[PDB]
Amino acid sequence: SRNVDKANSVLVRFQEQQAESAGGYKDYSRYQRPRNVSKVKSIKEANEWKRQVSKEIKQKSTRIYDPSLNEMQIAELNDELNNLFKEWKRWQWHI
Amino acid sequence: SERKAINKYYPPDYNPLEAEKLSRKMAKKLKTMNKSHASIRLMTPFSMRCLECNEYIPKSRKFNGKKELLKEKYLDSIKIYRLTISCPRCANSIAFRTDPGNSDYVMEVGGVRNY
RNA sequence: GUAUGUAUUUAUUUU
RNA sequence: AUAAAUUUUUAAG
RNA sequence: UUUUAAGAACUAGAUACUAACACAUUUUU
RNA sequence: ACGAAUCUCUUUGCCUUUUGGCUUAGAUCAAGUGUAGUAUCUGUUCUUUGUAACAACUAAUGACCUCAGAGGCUCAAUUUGUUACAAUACAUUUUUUGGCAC
RNA sequence: GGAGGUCAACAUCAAGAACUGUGGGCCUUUGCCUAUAGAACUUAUAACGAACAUGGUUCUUGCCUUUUACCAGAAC
Ligand SMILES: [Mg+2]
Ligand SMILES: [Mg+2]
Ligand SMILES: [Zn+2]
Repeated sequence: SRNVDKANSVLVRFQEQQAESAGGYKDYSRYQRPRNVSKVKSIKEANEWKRQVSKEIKQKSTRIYDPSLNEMQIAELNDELNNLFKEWKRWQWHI
Repeated sequence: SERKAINKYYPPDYNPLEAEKLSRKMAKKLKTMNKSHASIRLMTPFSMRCLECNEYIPKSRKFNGKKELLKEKYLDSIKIYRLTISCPRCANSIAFRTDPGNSDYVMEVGGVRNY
């Protein structure tokens, strides 16, 4: 079974739930948006959520200019860009 | 660290059902567990013809491919799945359906079957 | 006998 | 008038 | 600007991933 | 007239992007299974006193002065307390537990 | 100077049944013959250990898909 199963097991999670309470781990490479901006919390945190966006801005930004030729594909990817960049705007606005 | 491993060291406290609750809360926030999607390595039973580069998946070929639980449920209750496969020559996704009533597959979106 | 691989730059080097 | 007694498990592929 | 997810409580019960391994299957009605 | 040089084409020679391994041809061309290993989830409900009067208080920019950025000065309704009034009880002669109806 | 030490270093401990030194004669130092002095420790149902482990190579097997890990005999 692919490690997708093995990384999500209880014995993996529980130590993360201890590291949140005992220290400064818990990533932000895991969770998603969180959907709403104004519901985010103290600045030292949204700081990391923001880079957790800019990185994808860089990946797909590089993924723009590529000759690989799928124009419909780069169209939807282009819209995805605009969406994310708007999110970046939102995270800045909250800060 | 043996492939067949009988025991796993646990922390000295570890209320197991408590970890089931807290982990059950944790299950919502993660990106992977919630993907609604799936990835499976599989074969092509009925062969293929690509509708983009007209490439032929000749009979049965390994693929890293993607399984999805379909919102349909055959009859009152039977599961029905939809699989996707990328073409080797071009970037194109072709899909399946599994008919439980008629054992054979029926397919859509990007490929045609040879007769 | 549960592959494997690529990328993951935050702190701004003198005109 | 017979006293005759073998073994035993782990990893990797 | 836009947007709604997160927390508490309750329920009954089985399902996914892997195939590298072995495939005379034989045979009594 | 031949000697000499450049350009073009044809033939011969060289051959130029000219098959880079071994094992049972490496094995097989299936309405079919066994066996071994690893890991846990889906639904519902709930949550996200009024009026009036009196008194007190409420960051940024520019300019000037002083000291070695700080200090001072000037410039483009809300809260609290007190007082008064009104609102939040019951059936036996003057009002609302009828002496009305035909 | 005596007794000791859960102190050290350096020698020696498997062989013609076997050690070492010395005197004399022959060959030409070695070696052979003869004479003499001293021999701790270990050895005859053979050995320093009145005890008892593992490893390497090579063969023979035993388990038996293959390699580590192994089964039980031998030689070095
Ligand atoms: Mg392998
Ligand atoms: Mg091998
Ligand atoms: Zn194609």
